[PDB]
Amino acid sequence: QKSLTLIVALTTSYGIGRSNSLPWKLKKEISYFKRVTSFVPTFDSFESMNVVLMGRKTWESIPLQFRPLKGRINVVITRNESLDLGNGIHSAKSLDHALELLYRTYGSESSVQINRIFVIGGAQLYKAAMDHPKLDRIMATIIYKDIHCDVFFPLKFRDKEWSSVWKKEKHSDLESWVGTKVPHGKINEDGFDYEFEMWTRDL
Ligand SMILES: NC(=O)C1=CN([C@@H]2O[C@H](COP(=O)(O)OP(=O)(O)OC[C@H]3O[C@@H](n4cnc5c(N)ncnc54)[C@H](OP(=O)(O)O)[C@@H]3O)[C@@H](O)[C@H]2O)C=CC1
Ligand SMILES: Nc1nc(N)c2nc(CN3c4ccccc4C=Cc4ccccc43)cnc2n1
Repeated sequence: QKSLTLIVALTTSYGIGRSNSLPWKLKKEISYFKRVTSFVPTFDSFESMNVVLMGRKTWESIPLQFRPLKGRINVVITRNESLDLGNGIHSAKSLDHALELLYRTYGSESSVQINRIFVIGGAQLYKAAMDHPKLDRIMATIIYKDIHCDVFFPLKFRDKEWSSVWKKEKHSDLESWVGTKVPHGKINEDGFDYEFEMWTRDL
């Protein structure tokens, strides 16, 4: 069971969504998201691919022109065996089942190898990922504007109460893990000030 990575864009009040949608239109954040979930270190095996895990509500909210996230192995978690109708859209009862589907489906008899696993969201899938003993990384984008949302991140990993578990890494570590250079400091895109951060937990 490889390490799990959580990627999220949230306000300072931990808000992450409004009405099954995003209360903001950031063009530079979305590019970060894609490169991060799509990047694979050269040294790893040649047929290495990434996986993005997502909840059901998060998958139905992505416009058909966008989903499924290309260049990545897509898995939808659902406590319901319903029709996904995909080009191979895997679905599992939980994080642990999803990981089991991957290892079984992708391995020796595969011409496709699993690289990094990303939990791309959904409040409910976040809490599950936060409770999992394998999550160890959190790629966070902080919107410095207390926008009005109605969906929030479960754990306040940036507050004091958790400061002994979650440690924010320097930007040099944030860039190396991503293999490329990324904007250091605030970024003001259309009256929004946000920045990238990477937090690591001890296992
Ligand atoms: N800003 C950001 O970074 C992100 C924001 N979002 C936002 O999140 C909101 C969607 O709401 P939310 O309901 O929280 O979305 P979720 O992605 O958490 O989806 C929840 C649904 O996913 C399945 N699911 C979730 N957790 C589990 C679990 N632990 N075990 C098994 N199955 C599970 C369910 O199946 P079932 O339906 O069958 O019960 C459940 O109804 C939207 O506003 C969306 O835009 C999403 C991703 C990123
Ligand atoms: N850093 C980071 N982390 C995330 N988890 C993340 N989630 C999203 C969510 N969004 C959604 C969500 C709800 C409604 C619309 C919509 C539109 C487009 C897309 C496209 C691809 C993936 C998500 C998504 C956006 N930006 C993110 N940034």
